[PDB]
Amino acid sequence: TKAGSLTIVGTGIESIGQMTLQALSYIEAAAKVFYCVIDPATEAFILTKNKNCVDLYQYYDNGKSRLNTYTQMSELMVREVRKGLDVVGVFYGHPGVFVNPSHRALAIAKSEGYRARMLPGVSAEDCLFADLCIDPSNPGCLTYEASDFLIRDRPVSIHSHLVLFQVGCVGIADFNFTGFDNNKFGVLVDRLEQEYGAEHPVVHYIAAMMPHQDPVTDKYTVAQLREPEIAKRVGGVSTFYIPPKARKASNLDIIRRLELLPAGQVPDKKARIYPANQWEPDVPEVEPYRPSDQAAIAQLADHAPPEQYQPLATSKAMSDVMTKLALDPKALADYKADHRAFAQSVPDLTPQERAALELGDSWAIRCAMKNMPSSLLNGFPWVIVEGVIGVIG
Amino acid sequence: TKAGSLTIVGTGIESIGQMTLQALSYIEAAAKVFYCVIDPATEAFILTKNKNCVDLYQYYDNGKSRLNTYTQMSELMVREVRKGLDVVGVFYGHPGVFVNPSHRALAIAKSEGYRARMLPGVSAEDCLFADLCIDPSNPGCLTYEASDFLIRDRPVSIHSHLVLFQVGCVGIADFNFTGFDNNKFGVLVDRLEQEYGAEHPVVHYIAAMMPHQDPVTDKYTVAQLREPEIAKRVGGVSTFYIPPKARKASNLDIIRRLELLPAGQVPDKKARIYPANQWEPDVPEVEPYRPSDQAAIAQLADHAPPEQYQPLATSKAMSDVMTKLALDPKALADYKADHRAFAQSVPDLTPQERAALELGDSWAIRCAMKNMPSSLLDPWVIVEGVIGVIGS
Ligand SMILES: Nc1ncnc2c1ncn2[C@@H]1O[C@H](CSCC[C@H](N)C(=O)O)[C@@H](O)[C@H]1O
Ligand SMILES: Nc1ncnc2c1ncn2[C@@H]1O[C@H](CSCC[C@H](N)C(=O)O)[C@@H](O)[C@H]1O
Repeated sequence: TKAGSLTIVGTGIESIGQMTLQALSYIEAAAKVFYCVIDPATEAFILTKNKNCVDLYQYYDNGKSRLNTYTQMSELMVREVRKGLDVVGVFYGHPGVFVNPSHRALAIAKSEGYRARMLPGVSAEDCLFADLCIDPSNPGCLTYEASDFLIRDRPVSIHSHLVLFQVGCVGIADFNFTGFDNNKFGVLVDRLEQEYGAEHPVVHYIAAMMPHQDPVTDKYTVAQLREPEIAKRVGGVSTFYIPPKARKASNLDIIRRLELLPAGQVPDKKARIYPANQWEPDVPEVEPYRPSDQAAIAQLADHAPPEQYQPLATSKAMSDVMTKLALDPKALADYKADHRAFAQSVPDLTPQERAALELGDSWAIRCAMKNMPSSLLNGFPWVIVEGVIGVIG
Repeated sequence: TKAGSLTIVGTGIESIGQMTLQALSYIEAAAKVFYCVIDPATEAFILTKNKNCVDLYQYYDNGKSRLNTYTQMSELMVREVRKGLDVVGVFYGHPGVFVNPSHRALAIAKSEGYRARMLPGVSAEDCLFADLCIDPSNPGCLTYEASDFLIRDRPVSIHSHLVLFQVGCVGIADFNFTGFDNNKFGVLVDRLEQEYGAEHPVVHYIAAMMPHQDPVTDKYTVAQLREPEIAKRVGGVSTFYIPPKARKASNLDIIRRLELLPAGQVPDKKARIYPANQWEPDVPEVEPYRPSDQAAIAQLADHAPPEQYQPLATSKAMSDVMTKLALDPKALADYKADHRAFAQSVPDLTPQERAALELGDSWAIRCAMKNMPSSLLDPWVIVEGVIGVIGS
């Protein structure tokens, strides 16, 4: 009902390319854009997309409490919302991951009755999984802010992934344009030594911020983080990844209750699905082509789509409108305001395509765009299986 | 050196719009595209961008081990890599987050000496943070596969976020086109009851997969997950978010070693930065405009950029080439092959812009594109988070 909206979007980490299509489309549609980005190529890119941009980075200052900066950044965005403008806030990475002012501005906007939405983006942790070739699923992931990790004595699991953000500003509440003397870094290393031992690997991770750069994926021992030459390499964009030290055994009660029953058949806790985490100390070599793998590959020769497989069967007109709804926020708002009026003005839709848009139901749109076989009559693509379940079945 | 490459990219969760610009650019540049997506609008979008696409979803079947499907998906991609083609694999969300065949195909390609890269994408957990309006930083985040959670008895922290994926197929190794009777769901609820109590909230989260849909953000008690009508709502795209039950106290030793020293000034462990996590039980209302907030806002009237602030000062030619390097993988490969030849063929660059590209160094490119004031010269600095005890 109320005039004025706040949409907060991300740029991702790597310059320009890690922005989502929808983030770009909201930046272009905005009446005003407020941005806080790392790299000048992303900044320049944003300014080519909207004529009314404000750099939020100017509200940092030497010795200025970051909390005061964040209150100011939030208020600049919400002031424009209250004047009835469609406002877009733009932050580095995912705009909600280790970001104070986005959450603050969205909560204020929401509480005063304005439309308020955060669109997800690619985080430094998303980059970490991709560059270190690890899956948070295998074997679970603990993610902490490094100072919070220490002050609140957050628990570590030696059996799961550990990721630490803001390791380059331990205990630091303020800002400095030339970066920080991270003098309390030794307090973090002491905790890592207690939890994992002095010989356990820590990966210094820096995602490439420009398209031509390589990531930093430097493995050090906990002990090596005490060498002054190495400690000095940790900066404001540094993240730590600590791999598991050991593998956790199966709970026989759960094995029974999940009927993975022939107990002898459950893989040894040391048995891995290819590939193994290469960062783990004493990483055993895992066979990519076991007899089960070779037999599955042998079946490819005679493979045909199962009877229940639903081939795409759509039209340019339907693909075009579904693309427009994703990439044109004004078209989306019009559609959400009046499904029927919008659907009836789309040129070249089949009667089924028109009907499907009029309803808006997932099922109607899926039947309109996929041939549903008689054999078949939500989505079900699971692309991971836990090893003990997989190897048994 | 070797002909043939594997790039694995994501589509994000919400149809089309949550694909990154670089994922799209690799899908367009590929010799062959293998995709596994949820929604037909994303599938149709991909097929308009490349003429040589294969749907990997056809390798699932009723009663067929998902592990066998994943071996087949991986091998289809690596076979094309081995024949010297630039292959792009496309998976929904982040292609490395709860995805077996991406990691497998990349490891095989890498081990046989081919170029192999995963590009990050927007995960269901990225969507969860955005839609539930929570920050994994406040107060830390534990992320598990629901079956792994149970079988390996993974630890919970009652003080931090808990996220559980694949809650709709507990203990299930196979596939069914019509979905599953999630009959072992009650085993997960038993564990959540032990760890948090029967009254503690669990958020049933489903990200909107189409641009017009609303997310499902339904809060239930652990006990309510036992009602058959509610348990039945949990499906293949369901994720659980379990909020913290309590707030963790500060370690006085670390307070001393980090010189947050005037101990009386450290906020009560109950004190929160606005806003509070709305999903927490007994969430105390937090004042958005404290006297400190009002004083910071009062300072906006007389605000000027600090002297050390670096205004953007670039050219169309330089912004164009930096955009081309991000959005044109063939232009990027050419640049990476020969900085100098590439830099010297870019039209309309200033001598500084040309020199900066020739070197490739971050600093050279930053000076070329930003006015660095004398005050600054006498590292990338962008910290958008501060925890409560430090900040106050
Ligand atoms: N290029 C990079 N490589 C690795 N970690 C990075 C990074 N840039 C930022 N980070 C991490 O993020 C912290 C800043 S908090 C801002 C995070 C951003 N919203 C995101 O989605 O990731 C840094 O201290 C570091 O831990
Ligand atoms: N629309 C959606 N909303 C919430 N969770 C979802 C989802 N789609 C998938 N998921 C989660 O992802 C699991 C499949 S595993 C694949 C995850 C995907 N690679 C990603 O990046 O998120 C599901 O069981 C569920 O836990």
